[PDB]
Amino acid sequence: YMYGPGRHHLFVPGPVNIPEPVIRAMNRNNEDYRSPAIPALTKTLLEDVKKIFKTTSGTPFLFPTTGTGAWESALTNTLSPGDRIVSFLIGQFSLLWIDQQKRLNFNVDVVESDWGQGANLQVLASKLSQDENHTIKAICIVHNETATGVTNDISAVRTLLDHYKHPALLLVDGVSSICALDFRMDEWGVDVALTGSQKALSLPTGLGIVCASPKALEATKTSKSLKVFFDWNDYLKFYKLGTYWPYTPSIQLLYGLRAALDLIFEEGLENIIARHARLGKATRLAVEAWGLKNCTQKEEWISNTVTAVMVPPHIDGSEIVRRAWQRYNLSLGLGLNKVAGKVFRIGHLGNVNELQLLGCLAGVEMILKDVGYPVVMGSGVAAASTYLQHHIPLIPSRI
Amino acid sequence: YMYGPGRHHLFVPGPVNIPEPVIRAMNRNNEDYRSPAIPALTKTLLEDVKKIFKTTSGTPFLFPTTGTGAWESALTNTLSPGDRIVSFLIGQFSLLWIDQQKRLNFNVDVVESDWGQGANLQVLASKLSQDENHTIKAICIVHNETATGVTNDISAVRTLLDHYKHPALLLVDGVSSICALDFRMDEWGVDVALTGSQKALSLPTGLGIVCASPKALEATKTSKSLKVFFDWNDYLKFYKLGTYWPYTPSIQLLYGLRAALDLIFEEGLENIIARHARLGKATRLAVEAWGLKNCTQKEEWISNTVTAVMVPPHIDGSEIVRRAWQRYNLSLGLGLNKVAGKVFRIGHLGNVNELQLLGCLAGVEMILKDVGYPVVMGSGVAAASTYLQHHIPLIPSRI
Amino acid sequence: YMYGPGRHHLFVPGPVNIPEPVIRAMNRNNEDYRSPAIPALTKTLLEDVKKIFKTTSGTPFLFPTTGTGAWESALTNTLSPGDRIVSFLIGQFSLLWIDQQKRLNFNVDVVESDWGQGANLQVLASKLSQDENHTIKAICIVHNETATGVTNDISAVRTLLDHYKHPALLLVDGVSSICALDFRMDEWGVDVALTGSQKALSLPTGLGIVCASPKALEATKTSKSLKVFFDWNDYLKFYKLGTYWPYTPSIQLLYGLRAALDLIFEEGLENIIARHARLGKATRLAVEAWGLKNCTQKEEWISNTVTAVMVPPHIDGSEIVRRAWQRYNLSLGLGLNKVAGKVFRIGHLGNVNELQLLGCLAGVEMILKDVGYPVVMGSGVAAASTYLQHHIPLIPSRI
Amino acid sequence: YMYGPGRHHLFVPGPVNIPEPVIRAMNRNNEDYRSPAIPALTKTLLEDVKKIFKTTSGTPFLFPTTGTGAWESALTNTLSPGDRIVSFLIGQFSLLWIDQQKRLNFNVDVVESDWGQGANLQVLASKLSQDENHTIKAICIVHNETATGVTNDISAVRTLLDHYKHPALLLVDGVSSICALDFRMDEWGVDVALTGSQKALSLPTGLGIVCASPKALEATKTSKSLKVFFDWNDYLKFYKLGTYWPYTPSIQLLYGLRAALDLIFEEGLENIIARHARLGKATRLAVEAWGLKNCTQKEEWISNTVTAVMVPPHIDGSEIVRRAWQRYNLSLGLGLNKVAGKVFRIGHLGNVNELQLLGCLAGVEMILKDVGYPVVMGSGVAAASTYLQHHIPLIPSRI
Ligand SMILES: Cc1ncc(COP(=O)(O)O)c(C=O)c1O
Ligand SMILES: Cc1ncc(COP(=O)(O)O)c(C=O)c1O
Ligand SMILES: Cc1ncc(COP(=O)(O)O)c(C=O)c1O
Ligand SMILES: Cc1ncc(COP(=O)(O)O)c(C=O)c1O
Repeated sequence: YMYGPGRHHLFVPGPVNIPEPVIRAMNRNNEDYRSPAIPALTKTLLEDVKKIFKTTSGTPFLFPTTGTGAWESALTNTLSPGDRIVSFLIGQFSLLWIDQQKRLNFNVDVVESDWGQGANLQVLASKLSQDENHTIKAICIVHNETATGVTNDISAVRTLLDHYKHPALLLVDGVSSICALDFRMDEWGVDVALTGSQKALSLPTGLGIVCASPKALEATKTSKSLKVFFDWNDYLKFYKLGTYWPYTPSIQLLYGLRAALDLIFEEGLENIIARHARLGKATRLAVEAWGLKNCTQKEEWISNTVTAVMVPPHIDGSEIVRRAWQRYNLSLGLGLNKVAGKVFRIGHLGNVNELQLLGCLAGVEMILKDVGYPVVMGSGVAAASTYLQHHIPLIPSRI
Repeated sequence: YMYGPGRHHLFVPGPVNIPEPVIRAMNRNNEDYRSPAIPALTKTLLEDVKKIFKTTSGTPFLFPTTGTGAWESALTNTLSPGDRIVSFLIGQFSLLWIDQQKRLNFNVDVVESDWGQGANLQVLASKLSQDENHTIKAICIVHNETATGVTNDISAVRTLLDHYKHPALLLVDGVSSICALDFRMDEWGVDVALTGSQKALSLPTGLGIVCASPKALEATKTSKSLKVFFDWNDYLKFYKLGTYWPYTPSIQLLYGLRAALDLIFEEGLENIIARHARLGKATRLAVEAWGLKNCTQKEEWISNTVTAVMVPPHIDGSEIVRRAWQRYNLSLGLGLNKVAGKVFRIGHLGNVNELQLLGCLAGVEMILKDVGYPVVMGSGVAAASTYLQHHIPLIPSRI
Repeated sequence: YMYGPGRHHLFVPGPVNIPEPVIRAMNRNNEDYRSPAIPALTKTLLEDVKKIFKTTSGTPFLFPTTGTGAWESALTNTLSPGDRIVSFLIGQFSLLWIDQQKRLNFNVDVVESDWGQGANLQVLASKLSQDENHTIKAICIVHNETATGVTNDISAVRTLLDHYKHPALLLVDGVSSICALDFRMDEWGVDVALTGSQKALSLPTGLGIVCASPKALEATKTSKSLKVFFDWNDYLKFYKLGTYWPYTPSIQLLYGLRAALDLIFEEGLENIIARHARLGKATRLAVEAWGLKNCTQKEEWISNTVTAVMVPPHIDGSEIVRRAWQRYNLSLGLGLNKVAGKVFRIGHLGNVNELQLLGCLAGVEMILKDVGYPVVMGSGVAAASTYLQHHIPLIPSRI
Repeated sequence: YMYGPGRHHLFVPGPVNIPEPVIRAMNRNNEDYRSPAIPALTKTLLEDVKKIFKTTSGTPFLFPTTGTGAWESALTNTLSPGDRIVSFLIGQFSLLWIDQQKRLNFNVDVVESDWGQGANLQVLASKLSQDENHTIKAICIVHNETATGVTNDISAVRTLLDHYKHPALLLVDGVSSICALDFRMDEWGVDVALTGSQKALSLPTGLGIVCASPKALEATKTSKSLKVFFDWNDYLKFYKLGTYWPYTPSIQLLYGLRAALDLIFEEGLENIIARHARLGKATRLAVEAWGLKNCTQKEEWISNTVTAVMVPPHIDGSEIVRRAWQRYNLSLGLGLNKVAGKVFRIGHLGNVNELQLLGCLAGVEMILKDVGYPVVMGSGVAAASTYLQHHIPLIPSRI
């Protein structure tokens, strides 16, 4: 281990902090997954998970995998090799999903934007209006691009598909959005939505949570992609049998998810969404007070789960990250690929409160001084805390 | 929860009991997987994992998946669709691997044996001697068939491949054997060996541990199967970069594996193998004293990780399992598919000692009476404990 | 630290096995004991603790101490130096309490019996009959002598006090009885009852739980023993203030006690008492099958929380304890003081089930063979199992 | 129980934050305290505890008690009723110790100062000069008064005792100093030093750690105070027997203390003292920037483990504590007794780092605005950060 004094400040956008009640719930020996207790628990998880996607008709699947594995399940259950997909390259994780799509032998129409911009829906509109024969089988879009702090407008994608009477499936990566930003599966007509357990759900890595619409389930009948581990049909077979698991799940993660959902419902999903909004706004006010720039190029794309901070050209963003780890016991997110060295990222998602964030922001001011950037000490902390003092609600449990 | 008094007796062959030191090691918040601590830890895990496979030249991969996902990785990295495989159907898990092989569009030559028998190597010999053009690309064989308690002789498979000068790859499922039975990857010339974390390693579910020979790595160059999540090449890319992880791992499971390996090395792999042998022998002596039958039909196939007990035709093995759970707080393994109702299974693998086993065996005697089978109370416990009293070693830490 | 394979079998009569939900509850950071949460939790603990003493009139105190500290609190709050007490020396822990009584300058009338016998009540009657001037201020009696497996009849003590119309206080050590044997504080007119957390409550050491009748509280007014840390009046002061704690408690033990009481009420106290009666009878049956002798000399004094086993002259009881630790990963109780080397102890209390005990008993058979006693293997297990197969109830949570 | 989002900010001066490796170490079932493992562990604890007291001659005792119980042990082992003691009343905890001294029938010479001042050493000198017949048997002095943030100079007390050639014993409460401020038991000639586990050691409540000089041990021979639970002689008896425990310890706290001492030695005691000096100075700088006043009246008495902050007349200090709990998920210390409503306390001790403190300080700024104090947001954070950016050392484990 590389011990440092006090509690480590985890401000990467995934993995995130795990609440103590959830750590306690996972503190347990293994159990027999074919015992009656594990199906009974699973049944309550499947029902409650629908609530965080805001679906009544969707079917969830709890894969023992990561977000990348959930991606793969969404594609191989609904599509066949050679099928045409439209996807939006706006940063590193949208890029990696497109890399996966190409490697699974789909025909990807790539719509590129500069990093810090959102998906180009004008190009989408143009592609849909020209696609009279309905060759585009799916739209694959990242809701929140974790590399750049850009949130896309999923409802506008649905507006366009309906406008053109176009039957393409809508597959949405909500890995860094679900349970932090608003997500409305049924209202937006999302056919496959996915998230990972180590993001806003505030768990260890290891669940890739997939939720499919009736339309996506219908599509599996014609899907000629190959799948076994990620095949929805095996799960559906075991759902009907009442045992739920075609192979072994993580007992610990199932009890942990139970506790995580209980905390989410106790705080209240809409209160969680408002909490992320306050923390994102607070962070963006601090970045402006420092004189630095948000990577996000227009206010319509702001992300309340991550802020990608751009640094002047003589400052190395990856040196900020290194100094945070070595001196301040603080984990910040690296700039990736195209924005390597030009940004660092402040994650603000999952189970984190305002004083935690303010401690991070104060550390960043010291790091900036350490690398020779002339910040006025306290100016960002003061901008965040002046805003937060107006809006922090009282904790209802304490009256 | 379905609470019962005292400690639950977990005697299914996976998941198994987790030692307390490993539970403690996993009792932790998330950490940044791109921090320097996680690569440094990973490097020591990859080195030590080679020791439990007994390989010096093999390359390990720590997938966040289950044993079924490790299966899929072994096939899709080394083979192409349409390739001819020989595999051995001797029970439920060998059957499920063949189901997977067929579903990934390989041409499977299935060699069937009755449940309770081992792989038919005479048929193998015949297929190899006829295969002058080397159309068989791989042999896929389960080392220990968890459904029936049958262990196959992997060295004999290698003897035959070399005898016929035959270049087929050797893929071995050691899910219920590695770190309990002897496994000699390099001496046996295994090209892909795999295990799961929830078996003898004594962890939660969630790691599918794959170890590949240089020959298997060479084969990825010609593999035209599709893979992304399970693609070895992405791991190898990140191994060379020194960060190791192409996507997020489970932080908790990495520290837990560190603690599990430390305990394995402290007890000593050969002492662990001898401990499983004592417990299996003890169990088989008890079954004979009860007047029941081992499913395993010949002594050459006995399994020191699981004993499948056959019950007379008027006794329902699944009623034994149910009664264990409802009255004795004891988890026993169900008969599966073909042996449903005709067997129940006593798992004896992972971190379990002799008094734990004897408590299970005494419970089974009471259950047998409960269902009207005329056991002589104490006869199986006495047969096991008479044998064990000769062979239990002193605990070295206590002198 | 001195690792052995598998789970350690803890069969000493204190500390006992901690249920896993209680381990989870205690898995937490410190909290501010002056914050509103700790008084609110404490109030519920005080109410529910009364139910395990079976009192409605009594006042409980949760001292951060051990059983010996609860002893000391019991004495110094109700008595003055020079006060005459009657106490019963029947074993090591009744002896230690008398040693403490003498060192606190009380005038102790010691009624002695051989180890393996109960309190001599005909001597008590004679003392009460002769004490016309009520110089006897208290009877101090151990309910269950953990060193010998002897349980005294507290109801019979009250009968004698009432028969002679004698006002003495009745102080009762129930450290190894309460929440395992029946205990009726009000029905028996017990004035001070005490237990410790690491016994049948199944917690860590660290709470000395004292419960006082209104008569005992009146006695504090005239008690001139010196006390501060153990003074009930400081607790009562803070009870009235609403904050409950005159100095810092263990946060972890308070939450642990909440969880332990919840498990007790879920199983049901009467069911817990029944479960201890099964375990005790099964152990005594095994001892009889082995041809060994119970230390306890009459049936009326049998203890359902501990069995002290007498060994023949060529056997050293300490060697049995040593062998259990070194070979079998089993903890058994030593013979103490007068019975050192002549006995060993099997503890059967707190959260333990029948298959755990049977594993212990099977292990003891092997140890007896090791040290040269001609036991018939299986004979004690068979006697215990025959009995238990008729009496173990179904687990109500599992239907 | 009263859940709030994110991690709770624990800034009371006891209980303090527990490091995660210590939480993990304590996450364990009970064990037999008479088994060979617990004496072997205890011996290492006794040796290493001496290093935190900076003694080679002293004998430590690990009582299962709180700080108040360590007080009581200190007094009753070295003094007799009627013995004259000199003690210094400067705050709530020095007052409680005097209250205990009087209730144990000692003749207490009370030297009083205003809250916010240190011990009046010129009065002590005058007392020592006048005590020709050495009737003063001991000086009892709190090293750090946790109620006011005042640290006394123990070296100056020893200087006066030696100047007047006076033999009195020197008993020192270091409950909120040891392992945070410097403490030199032998160099200062301290005869009894005591601390509690839930302070800078960063454990749960439940150990009262007492360390006695050879002179204090000689004093037990003539001490006629009554004691059993707290009697050092019973410990010394069991030290010589090799088993160390006269009654049952907390297993979890022993392993927890092992892990806590390991963390202390890894960071380095001198580095821990430096870290507390940084935290204290940063807090006092923030207080000065806010325009508030330190309760401590002279620089020589400043405390690096707690800062008591005085608020203006229109502000109720208790309202600040309440608001911190209800809105900000922050625990701060109440003003006690004489300074109730006039002060609040910021605890800065044990395992806490600079970004944790800065989060607290930023939160206090918001609370001051809430309750109507015209703070300049960022002003205290900026003062603390400017100072800390020059002094935080690099974490040696991370290079
Ligand atoms: C939006 C998004 N999708 C997918 C991924 C990949 O998820 P994982 O690392 O769990 O495979 C990430 C990275 O965490 C992400 O941020
Ligand atoms: C030999 C064998 N291989 C593979 C599997 C499948 O493993 P998992 O359930 O982790 O997917 C099992 C079942 O546990 C097994 O026993
Ligand atoms: C009946 C009885 N009373 C008192 C004690 C002393 O308890 P402790 O070891 O908690 O101080 C014991 C020992 O556990 C005991 O068995
Ligand atoms: C200096 C000092 N001494 C003694 C005590 C009493 O300690 P406890 O609450 O552990 O009994 C305290 C309070 O924590 C204290 O601060």
